[PDB]
Amino acid sequence: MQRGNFRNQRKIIKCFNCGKEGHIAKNCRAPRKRGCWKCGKEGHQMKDCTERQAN
Ligand SMILES: [Zn+2]
Ligand SMILES: [Zn+2]
Repeated sequence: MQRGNFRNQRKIIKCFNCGKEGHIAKNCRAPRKRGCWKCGKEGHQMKDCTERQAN
């Protein structure tokens, strides 16, 4: 029964850049796999890393 008011199919569920799904490649800060580099561990992140110093 006719056709129109739609067509743009695509379905872009596969990033061109990283390959991984969920985002488009325009918005690809594809993961750089390192937890805390500042020490080396991957328990924590530099934005948190002061080792520890209480309140
Ligand atoms: Zn990507
Ligand atoms: Zn650290």
